[PDB]
Amino acid sequence: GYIEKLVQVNRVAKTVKGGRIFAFTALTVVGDGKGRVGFGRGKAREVPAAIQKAMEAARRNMIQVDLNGTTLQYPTKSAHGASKVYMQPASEGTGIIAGGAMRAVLEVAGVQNVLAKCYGSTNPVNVVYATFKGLKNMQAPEAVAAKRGKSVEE
Amino acid sequence: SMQDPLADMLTRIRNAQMAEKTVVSMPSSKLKAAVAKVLKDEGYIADFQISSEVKPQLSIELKYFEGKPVIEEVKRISRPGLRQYKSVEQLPKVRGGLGVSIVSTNKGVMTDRAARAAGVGGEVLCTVF
Amino acid sequence: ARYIGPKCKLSRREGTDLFLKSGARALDSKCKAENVPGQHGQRRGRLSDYGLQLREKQKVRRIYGVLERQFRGYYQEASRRKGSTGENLLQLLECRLDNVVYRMGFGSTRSESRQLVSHKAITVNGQTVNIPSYQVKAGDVVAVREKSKNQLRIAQALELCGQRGRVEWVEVDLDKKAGTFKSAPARSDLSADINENLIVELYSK
Amino acid sequence: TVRTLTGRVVSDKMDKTVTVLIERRVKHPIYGKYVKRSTKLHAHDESNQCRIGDLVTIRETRPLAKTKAWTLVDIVERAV
Amino acid sequence: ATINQLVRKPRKRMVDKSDVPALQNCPQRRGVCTRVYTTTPKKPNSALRKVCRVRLTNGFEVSSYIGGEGHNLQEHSVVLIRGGRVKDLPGVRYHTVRGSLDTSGVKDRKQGRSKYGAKRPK
RNA sequence: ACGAUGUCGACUAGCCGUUGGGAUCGAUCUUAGUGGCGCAGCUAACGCGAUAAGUCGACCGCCUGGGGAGUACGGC
RNA sequence: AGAAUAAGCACCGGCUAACUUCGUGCCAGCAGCCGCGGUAAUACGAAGGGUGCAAGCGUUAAUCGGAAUUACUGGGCGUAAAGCGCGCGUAGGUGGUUCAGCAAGUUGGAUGUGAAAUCCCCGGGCUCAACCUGGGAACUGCAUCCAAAACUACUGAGCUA
RNA sequence: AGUUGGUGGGGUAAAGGCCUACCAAGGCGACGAUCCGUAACUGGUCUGAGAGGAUGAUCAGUCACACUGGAACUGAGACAC
Ligand SMILES: [Mg+2]
Ligand SMILES: [Mg+2]
Ligand SMILES: [Mg+2]
Ligand SMILES: [Mg+2]
Ligand SMILES: [Mg+2]
Ligand SMILES: [Mg+2]
Ligand SMILES: [Mg+2]
Ligand SMILES: [Mg+2]
Ligand SMILES: [Mg+2]
Ligand SMILES: [Mg+2]
Ligand SMILES: [Mg+2]
Ligand SMILES: [Mg+2]
Ligand SMILES: [Mg+2]
Ligand SMILES: [Mg+2]
Ligand SMILES: [Mg+2]
Ligand SMILES: [Mg+2]
Ligand SMILES: [Mg+2]
Ligand SMILES: [Mg+2]
Ligand SMILES: [Mg+2]
Ligand SMILES: [Mg+2]
Ligand SMILES: [Mg+2]
Ligand SMILES: [Mg+2]
Ligand SMILES: [Mg+2]
Ligand SMILES: [Mg+2]
Ligand SMILES: [Mg+2]
Ligand SMILES: [Mg+2]
Ligand SMILES: [Mg+2]
Ligand SMILES: [Mg+2]
Ligand SMILES: [Mg+2]
Ligand SMILES: [Mg+2]
Ligand SMILES: [Mg+2]
Ligand SMILES: [Mg+2]
Ligand SMILES: [Mg+2]
Ligand SMILES: [Mg+2]
Ligand SMILES: [Mg+2]
Ligand SMILES: [Mg+2]
Ligand SMILES: [Mg+2]
Ligand SMILES: [Mg+2]
Ligand SMILES: [Mg+2]
Ligand SMILES: [Mg+2]
Ligand SMILES: [Mg+2]
Ligand SMILES: [Mg+2]
Ligand SMILES: [Mg+2]
Ligand SMILES: [Mg+2]
Ligand SMILES: [Mg+2]
Ligand SMILES: [Mg+2]
Ligand SMILES: [Mg+2]
Ligand SMILES: [Mg+2]
Ligand SMILES: [Mg+2]
Ligand SMILES: [Mg+2]
Ligand SMILES: [Mg+2]
Ligand SMILES: [Mg+2]
Ligand SMILES: [Mg+2]
Ligand SMILES: [Mg+2]
Ligand SMILES: [Mg+2]
Ligand SMILES: [Mg+2]
Ligand SMILES: [Mg+2]
Ligand SMILES: [Mg+2]
Ligand SMILES: [Mg+2]
Ligand SMILES: [Mg+2]
Ligand SMILES: [Mg+2]
Ligand SMILES: [Mg+2]
Ligand SMILES: [Mg+2]
Ligand SMILES: [Mg+2]
Ligand SMILES: [Mg+2]
Ligand SMILES: [Mg+2]
Ligand SMILES: [Mg+2]
Ligand SMILES: [Mg+2]
Ligand SMILES: [Mg+2]
Ligand SMILES: [Mg+2]
Ligand SMILES: [Mg+2]
Ligand SMILES: [Mg+2]
Ligand SMILES: [Mg+2]
Ligand SMILES: [Mg+2]
Ligand SMILES: [Mg+2]
Ligand SMILES: [Mg+2]
Ligand SMILES: [Mg+2]
Ligand SMILES: [Mg+2]
Ligand SMILES: [Mg+2]
Ligand SMILES: [Mg+2]
Ligand SMILES: [Mg+2]
Ligand SMILES: [Mg+2]
Ligand SMILES: [Mg+2]
Ligand SMILES: [Mg+2]
Ligand SMILES: [Mg+2]
Repeated sequence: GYIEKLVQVNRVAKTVKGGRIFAFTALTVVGDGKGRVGFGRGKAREVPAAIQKAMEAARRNMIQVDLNGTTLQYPTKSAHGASKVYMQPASEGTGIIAGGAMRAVLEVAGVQNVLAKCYGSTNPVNVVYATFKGLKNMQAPEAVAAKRGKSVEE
Repeated sequence: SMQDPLADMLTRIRNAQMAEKTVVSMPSSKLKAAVAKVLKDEGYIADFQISSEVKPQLSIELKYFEGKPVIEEVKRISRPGLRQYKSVEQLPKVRGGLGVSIVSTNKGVMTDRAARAAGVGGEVLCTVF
Repeated sequence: ARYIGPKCKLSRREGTDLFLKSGARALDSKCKAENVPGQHGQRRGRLSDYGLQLREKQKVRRIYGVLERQFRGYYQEASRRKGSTGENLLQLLECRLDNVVYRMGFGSTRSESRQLVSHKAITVNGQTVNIPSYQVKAGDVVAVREKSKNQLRIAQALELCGQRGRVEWVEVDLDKKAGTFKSAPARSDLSADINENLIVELYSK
Repeated sequence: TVRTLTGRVVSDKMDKTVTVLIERRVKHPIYGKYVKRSTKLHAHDESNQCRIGDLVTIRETRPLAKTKAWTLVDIVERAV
Repeated sequence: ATINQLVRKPRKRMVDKSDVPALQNCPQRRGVCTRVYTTTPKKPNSALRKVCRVRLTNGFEVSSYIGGEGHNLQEHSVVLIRGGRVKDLPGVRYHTVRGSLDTSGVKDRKQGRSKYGAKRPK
């Protein structure tokens, strides 16, 4: 898909005999607004080159999510590193109640009512890791219902 | 010192499910038997058998379906240190109904869905999804 | 209070039409509406998410001429209601008496309709109402006082409402200058570029 | 009819009156764990037929002395 | 902490002490200037800061900072003080309100002249 | 006073030693200790990994920014 | 009768919407936190421009939130704060496995009470609103009776991991 | 140490160590007595997604007080704004 969003641009440095060498890191998310989504990281010596590399990396390794009509299936709670993430479905009139990496990830993924919240560190890359770990494990019915028939598991 | 046998049962099931095993054997009791039966009716295990001879052994055969185990998150709720009880209106939902929570009521050990069907609350034993 | 002053600065700042003149001649050939107002007009200057939310909310406010406290009241009452507060906000803002009078076509601009309402020239159900906030209920028959129906402004604005695009949710009788407000318009009928989700995001913070 | 209470005799050294301990379980208001509270009541025993350890039942009546407003109706278990 | 441990001893809220012990829960308080002097800021800054030592109606004695370019405070001047700490000056926790009782506010000020007690130029 | 790692109990791939003791036919198995690697899993990372810092239970002790200070006063 | 009688306050380096000139040169000063000022200062003081509110606008004081930063919901203790030097043991907390009973905990139901006002829903009046007002819902509690017996507690008899 | 219980009697509109004379040595307490500091309580109010946290202006219910310390009289009712 093609929906580009830029999350964070940071400037890092390494020390050499002579002084400091600077570089730029960029984090981006891509998706089609209907279930495909992925993130990418890039590094370069200029901001546009890093952004381009991040877009190219993010356009690969895109995954498919299972969403129940512009909203999640069930309340979920994921984590990565020291970051914890909580999301839960909301009514249609609700917006996206989230901040930073949450908002970009969920808006690009195609959901509109997510009402999320994060605990622990708010490092954007770890937050994105945690959010995709949570979203990639959305089961949806007819798959958790592989044990037996349908309309009895619910 | 095994002050909770049900937690031991669930821990055994989870540990040997993670280790890609096929059968779990444990000491049995008339509560673990009811829990095993209610899991069997929910398709979370293959079968369970109770041995004879004074010291019965309960054995359970697991399921895998795909490359990932069928039971991915099983957790005890009411422990001997807390003893949580809930009413009909307050029966917890796991994964918004996509899972099951085992409830012990005066009508026996059943699922939360059957608990509202009979309109009887009780003690929340564990949640499986 | 009320905003009194230049009205083409607001259009330039928001970057859109934002109807504030009579619309007789045009909008482009009065204010060169492609530069932000002030000394630094030519700079583009992209803006953050908070800036976007603020611009959207200010754009909506500047179109109906409502101040901040009354906008807070409208938002609170819309959130208290049922069914997607985002569109309930526009549902509420379209039922104002001055806005209704403007839609019926007795005023050139929103400010002119507001002055018609305030100066005791509009009767809602056959009695005078001079509050430019009176929520008009569906089925109300707005009219003009018989002592003021021959004002040149109403007749002059009638043809301007004649060529602006049919609202198709109010009716008017021109001989008696009396119309009926059938129902509040649906979200589709309004301009589908006012993205109210930005407003909801801004206020839920 | 009439509401009663049941407890265990813990002191009988007074004349024509006994001390009875009553146990109850109360849920902690915030932490939700059931904890044991106790009450010590003074009951009127006219004929001195109660011993330490006896499981008895009592009922509430008018005050008979300061801090004495209960009288026992039956002995349901006798101390060994 | 376990549930039983918490039953035996529940969790305690800490209390946050105010940074303005004088003027006990008061917006402003008046006092008398026992002396007006001038002092020097902390390391990274270099300046010559105007400060007045004030004895309050509480009986407290504190130090207040005088804002603006000029002032007319001297001995035995009745002043009003408000909260607010000056980062560079050690031990200065209060501000002197300009233009309230005896301070008269700054003159020839025309931008933001409500924090300095200056009338509209008109 | 240190494994800078509370006690008790139950589960979870393997390989190489070593101290006591058993069995079956130098080999195989099984206990109670004491060491070296290592799959999952865990951890911020280092690293831990049947002698867990993994999956769980029961009870107890302790922490809540750095200094002032494990100091002052009081008790023992 | 006439447009006549009726706009101000804060801010513009980042957090945070809004930028350039002129003075001054570690001074004068600013400042919620990072911090600005030593000769081209978008941070001091003015002027032009702009941004927020608006009969108000700012500052100070105070409470909760954000703070999952006392963590029941919902945190930790190898090295960041944090396992008592080590045992034994009292009060307390917790309890392997079968029957049978009891109904304290548990669950369901009925009845009484839980003042009015307030908060919430549907309405009715003041030209609107604030405001007033009808009915309902709620008041998550307590008490007494009836029923159930899976689990915990209590009682009797067992079993050997 | 009237401290805790019993008996006889007194006293009150009324139960009662409320009071009195004898008899006994009891009663309360780590489920925090006693002591020290602080404070009228509630319906409610403000914050918070909730659980909680803070708090008792205005309105309503109860309590206590009427320059300070005591006491009773009259009265259906007062220890009397
Ligand atoms: Mg070299
Ligand atoms: Mg590099
Ligand atoms: Mg974490
Ligand atoms: Mg962790
Ligand atoms: Mg943190
Ligand atoms: Mg106003
Ligand atoms: Mg008495
Ligand atoms: Mg301050
Ligand atoms: Mg040693
Ligand atoms: Mg140590
Ligand atoms: Mg340490
Ligand atoms: Mg130890
Ligand atoms: Mg251990
Ligand atoms: Mg031992
Ligand atoms: Mg052990
Ligand atoms: Mg062990
Ligand atoms: Mg290793
Ligand atoms: Mg660790
Ligand atoms: Mg760590
Ligand atoms: Mg536990
Ligand atoms: Mg425990
Ligand atoms: Mg434990
Ligand atoms: Mg400290
Ligand atoms: Mg400190
Ligand atoms: Mg300190
Ligand atoms: Mg010492
Ligand atoms: Mg000291
Ligand atoms: Mg000492
Ligand atoms: Mg900006
Ligand atoms: Mg300034
Ligand atoms: Mg200059
Ligand atoms: Mg600034
Ligand atoms: Mg300036
Ligand atoms: Mg001010
Ligand atoms: Mg303040
Ligand atoms: Mg404060
Ligand atoms: Mg404050
Ligand atoms: Mg908190
Ligand atoms: Mg704070
Ligand atoms: Mg939080
Ligand atoms: Mg906890
Ligand atoms: Mg922590
Ligand atoms: Mg521990
Ligand atoms: Mg250290
Ligand atoms: Mg220790
Ligand atoms: Mg140790
Ligand atoms: Mg020790
Ligand atoms: Mg000890
Ligand atoms: Mg010891
Ligand atoms: Mg030591
Ligand atoms: Mg011991
Ligand atoms: Mg014991
Ligand atoms: Mg048992
Ligand atoms: Mg026990
Ligand atoms: Mg039984
Ligand atoms: Mg009940
Ligand atoms: Mg009520
Ligand atoms: Mg009305
Ligand atoms: Mg029965
Ligand atoms: Mg005597
Ligand atoms: Mg007597
Ligand atoms: Mg008598
Ligand atoms: Mg007597
Ligand atoms: Mg005490
Ligand atoms: Mg007081
Ligand atoms: Mg919270
Ligand atoms: Mg609350
Ligand atoms: Mg609220
Ligand atoms: Mg209080
Ligand atoms: Mg008062
Ligand atoms: Mg009253
Ligand atoms: Mg009362
Ligand atoms: Mg009263
Ligand atoms: Mg009373
Ligand atoms: Mg009184
Ligand atoms: Mg008086
Ligand atoms: Mg007086
Ligand atoms: Mg007196
Ligand atoms: Mg007298
Ligand atoms: Mg007399
Ligand atoms: Mg009398
Ligand atoms: Mg009185
Ligand atoms: Mg009187
Ligand atoms: Mg009096
Ligand atoms: Mg009175």
